[PDB]
Amino acid sequence: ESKEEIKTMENIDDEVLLEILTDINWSIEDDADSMIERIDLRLAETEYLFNQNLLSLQKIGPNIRPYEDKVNDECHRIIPTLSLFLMEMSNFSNDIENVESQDNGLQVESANKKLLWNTLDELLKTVSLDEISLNQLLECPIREKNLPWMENQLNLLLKAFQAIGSDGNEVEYNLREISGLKQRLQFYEKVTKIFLNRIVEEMQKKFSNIRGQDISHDQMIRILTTLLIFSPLILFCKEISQKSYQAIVENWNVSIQPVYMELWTKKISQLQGIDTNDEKMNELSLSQLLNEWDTFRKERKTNDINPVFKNSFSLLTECLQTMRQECIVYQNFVEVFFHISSKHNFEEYIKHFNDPDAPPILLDTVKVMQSDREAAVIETQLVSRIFQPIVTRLSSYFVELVKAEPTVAPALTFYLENEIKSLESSNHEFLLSAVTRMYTQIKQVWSDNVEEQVLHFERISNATTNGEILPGILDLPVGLKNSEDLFQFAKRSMDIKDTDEGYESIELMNSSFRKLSIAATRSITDYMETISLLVNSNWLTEMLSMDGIFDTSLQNVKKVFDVEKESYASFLLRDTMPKLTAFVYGVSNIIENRQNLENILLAYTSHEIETLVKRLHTHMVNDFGYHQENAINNVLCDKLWSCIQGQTVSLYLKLYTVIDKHKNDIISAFEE
Amino acid sequence: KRCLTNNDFNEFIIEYSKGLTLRRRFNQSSDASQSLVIKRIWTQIENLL
Repeated sequence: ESKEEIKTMENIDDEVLLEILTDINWSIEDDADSMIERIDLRLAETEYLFNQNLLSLQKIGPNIRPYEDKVNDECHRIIPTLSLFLMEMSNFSNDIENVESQDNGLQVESANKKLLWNTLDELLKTVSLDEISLNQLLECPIREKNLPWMENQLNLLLKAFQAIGSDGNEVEYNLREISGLKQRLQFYEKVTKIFLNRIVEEMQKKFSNIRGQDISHDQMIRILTTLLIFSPLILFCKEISQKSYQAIVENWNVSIQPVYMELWTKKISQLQGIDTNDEKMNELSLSQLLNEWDTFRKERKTNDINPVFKNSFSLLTECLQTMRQECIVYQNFVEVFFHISSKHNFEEYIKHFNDPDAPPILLDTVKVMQSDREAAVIETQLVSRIFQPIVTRLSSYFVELVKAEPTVAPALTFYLENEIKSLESSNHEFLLSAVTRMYTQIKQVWSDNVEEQVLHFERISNATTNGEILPGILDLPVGLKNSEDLFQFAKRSMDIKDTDEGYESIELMNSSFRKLSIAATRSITDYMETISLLVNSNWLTEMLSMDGIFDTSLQNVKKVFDVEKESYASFLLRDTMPKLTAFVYGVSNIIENRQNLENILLAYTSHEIETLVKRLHTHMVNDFGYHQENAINNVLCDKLWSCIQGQTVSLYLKLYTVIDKHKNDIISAFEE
Repeated sequence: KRCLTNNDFNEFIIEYSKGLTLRRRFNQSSDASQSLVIKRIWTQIENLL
């Protein structure tokens, strides 16, 4: 109602999008502006941290640089000896010139090559003024064969710039007093017509480059067409006399970046295809640890279906199309002006040498460029909801972090945006799943313990079953988050450093924070949850923790110490002594690959809990008779009397349990 | 939040997108290329629909 200003490209939109891409501009927030203040103080301590990091410490690191650099001042200190040697030979020899030629001295009597000729020695200014070969040797041009507009009319426009059009006369000399009135005004009028000719050849030939979309993408017609533009930017007057030739290379390519930028924008964002639910592959990394090891592995390394390049394809494609936004935009370092340098009279050297690579190629410069925004934000924002990565994509996103060291392009800042695809790619690094492990070990304890409130007994009458899920089949994703960290993550590499590993400490929080998440499994430490606890830990610690790459070993023997301590508590009314402790207490987990009768799902032979409590209370507690039984067997006395032939001294030892709680002759000597 | 609240007052849509149609004409007296402000009046449009 109070219609506000014309928002035409203010101090924002120079990545103020990417500035506001800290978390979200999703409603809205001034709270998020405070969050920006927090990230600003984070950068303030990281940059004061860089400051005193580099202020004496890496200013001595700069003195460690002054080994090489003061060494350059040491060969350059021989250049002080070469400079005082040449300056001493020419100092004393030029003093000998001061006494030699100036014997009279009197330069109008002893050295009068220039005192006879105070202006007549500077008498080589006869090329004035205009304008024969400015438009005759270049119609628009006459060029493209190292021809008279390349070889001659260019250099005639260098004569239009050799003519210093504002240094006209100095009337005691008076070389171009009135000749400078229209020398480069007709040479820059006719070359203003050649300038508008190359401007219409820039919008025209660059609209043909907008038609040039050769092969994914590739603007190869803009490369051979860029060979038809190196002479326009070489063109040494100089070439942009009033920032115009570069405006034919940049302001003409302003909209003609957005033909290539719109091209990649609609182009790269169309490769979308995914799966739905992969509990089968977690039954292949649960079937891996079943037949392993203890067997031949299983896994292969098996799937890990993410190792098939659903998103790792772009790691060589949208890092290469990002390397069209960067490295073929570093072939727009063959089209910036080009590479304006170098021809020098005025198209002489680039009349011969007009063939750049340009990409990438080294690093010693200072420059700036554009045309990489939406390919970067497309590659990262495309890769966003990726919750399986970057666990298996550790060396992928860290190779992306360590991609571009040695170029002079902004592909390092892309690799830093691809470090942001490892680091500003947020806590995935997924230790909020530990917050899901304690928070879902408390707010989901109303379902697993709802069958297991009494778990290892039957006082509140519940079966010892809770489950290890999260991280049960996520322990299968330790072999699937670790198996594809050696093939898929290794096939995502690049220049310095980039895998070269070297990297993937993620992947060491698959030791560190996986033993922290597995310490929440130690906070999750029921006997199908002790059985599922050590079966899940050892379902990762059969192959993934010895290759010995984990840190949950003491978590596995800690929850397995709770499997000994709670499987002989679930069988604390059964074994007693070893009569249920070998095939009926630990083998309710070993053969599984209310707690009195509730070990009867696998119930490995012999003397299971369905007979250690019944066929020991059926004329077996004293003996088949009474002290002692005539049976040491392996069929039913193993529940009855071979148990008594395996717990013989445990009769009097078990009767000693009443001898501390509430002498020993008539029971411990003559027990019959 | 004003939208589902009352009517939105209607002024909390009417006057709110009037005095916001001020700055939605910040997003309309020129736009190039404020995809920020374009996203702003974009969600204003979708909410109004």
